[PDB]
Amino acid sequence: EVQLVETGPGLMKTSGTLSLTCAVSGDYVNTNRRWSWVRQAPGKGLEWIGEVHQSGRTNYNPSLKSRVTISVDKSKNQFSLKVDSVTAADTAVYYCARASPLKSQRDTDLPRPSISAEPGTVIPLGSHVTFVCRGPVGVQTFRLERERNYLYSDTEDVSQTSPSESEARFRIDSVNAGNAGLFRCIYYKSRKWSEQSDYLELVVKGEDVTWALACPQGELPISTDIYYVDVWGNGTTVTVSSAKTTPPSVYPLAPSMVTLGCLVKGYFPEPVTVTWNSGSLSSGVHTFPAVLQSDLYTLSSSVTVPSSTWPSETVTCNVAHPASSTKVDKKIVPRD
Amino acid sequence: IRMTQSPSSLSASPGDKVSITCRASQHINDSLAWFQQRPGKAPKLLIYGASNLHSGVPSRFSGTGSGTDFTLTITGLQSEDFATYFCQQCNCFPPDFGQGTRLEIKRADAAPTVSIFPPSSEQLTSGGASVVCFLNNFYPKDINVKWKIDGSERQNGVLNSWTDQDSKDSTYSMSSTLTLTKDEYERHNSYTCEATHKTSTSPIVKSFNR
Ligand SMILES: *[C@@H]1O[C@H](CO)[C@@H](O)[C@H](O)[C@H]1NC(C)=O
Repeated sequence: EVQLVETGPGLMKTSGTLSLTCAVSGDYVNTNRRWSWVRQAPGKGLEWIGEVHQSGRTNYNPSLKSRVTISVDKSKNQFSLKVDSVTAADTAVYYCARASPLKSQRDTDLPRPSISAEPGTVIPLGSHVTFVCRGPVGVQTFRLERERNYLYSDTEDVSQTSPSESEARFRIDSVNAGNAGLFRCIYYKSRKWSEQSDYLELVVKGEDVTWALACPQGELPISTDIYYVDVWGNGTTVTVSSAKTTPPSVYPLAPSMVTLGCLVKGYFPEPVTVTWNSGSLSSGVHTFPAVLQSDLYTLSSSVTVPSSTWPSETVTCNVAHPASSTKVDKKIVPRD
Repeated sequence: IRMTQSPSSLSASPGDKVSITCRASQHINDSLAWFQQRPGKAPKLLIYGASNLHSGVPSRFSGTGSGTDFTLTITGLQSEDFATYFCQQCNCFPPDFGQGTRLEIKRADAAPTVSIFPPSSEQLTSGGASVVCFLNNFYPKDINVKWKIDGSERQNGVLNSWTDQDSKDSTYSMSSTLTLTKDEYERHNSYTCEATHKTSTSPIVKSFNR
């Protein structure tokens, strides 16, 4: 089975550069996949960070693109993420993921081919572009075709890339206005021609400030295939703070059933482990999520016991802070 | 392209048939995926291409839609189905997620158990004074907390904390802390913690003097 493992720090100093790596198992990174990163703040939803394509091409969420760098190392079967000038706002659980061109199996003998463009579909004047036609294994000829002038180009330079797929590449060294248009793929296999692929628009952008354009402006697709995240890593929690290691201050909380508690104030960093009577009391406990009290953490933990057991028997809260290597016990004594 | 999921929260019980909506700001054909996220866990792909079930997902999960409106239907709910659900557009860059819909367990209404605690003698003999209040095991989620010092409302120095739906009794809990100096705390007598919740017209008041 396919596994993705995140690696990196837990803590990152404010205005620093966060560095994460994803180790891929049961697959090859050098395949038709989009190796991606997603992040989730402590109480928020999911935010798409960016992705890296087989061609080495990168796409990043505009919200934060300037601070983003996604790379891939085929030799080590891994991909990485670097984040510059990190602030408290960059606090989250970071996930590495695999995006795949999933297909509901409709055809098996001659499946409908796919058309892609590298580096993209919006090419500057005079620059190059390559179309990649994808089909099943055993194709003898691939054909690229133009809509407006209905010109075509055939190739027998076919190469197997996976146990199920095969491909051909068509390069235009220097694009002009008359090269822009709609392009498709069709292949010949076993005395038969396939169904033609979907069209893919190629635009050649002008060399001036005034140049401007079913996706948004310039947000033209680069493939007829839709990529979907089908595998997620379990995630790595990253905390961005200029704070120092600080052990907690443990304060007791005294008032048929009775609720007692403990206040765990001013520590850095999360987590803390709170137990009651060394785990013997567990059925009625509530430990609350920590809040940020001026760059230090604070939490409370409540315990509910019968009135017959307290103050007649001792109730103690056990507070452990692994980071500072501290382990404290606090007895709950009554008030008048 | 903005994705708008509705409702933000839905309450149901096991065995029930439910439906979640996802709306796109522009036509996106059938290029929509559904993800499932259980508390404490990593996401999981359920549905791709609006209507296609990913390999190994139960037939209870059904996805439907084209263009701008997309629906997720779970018929005959099981305990493991109470989770957060996100929809995602995958046609245009950036392929942005919806804000999520949390599916929670609809249990019987339950009032909060309110407890107030004065500063500890150890915290005080160090210059600090935190007044802690607990609002435990209440249903539904919607609750309002208020602090009163000598009959006067107080908002400054108040820090609140909410637990997720309890995995055992399906209730919710909340902790509110009013923090001040030993000097400031020693100038007043009456400290109140007031809880307003669906289960009562009159708020629950818990006080201490000195
Ligand atoms: C990921 O989380 C699941 C929890 O269901 C666990 O089974 C798995 O071992 C974890 N670790 C890895 C490396 O996937």
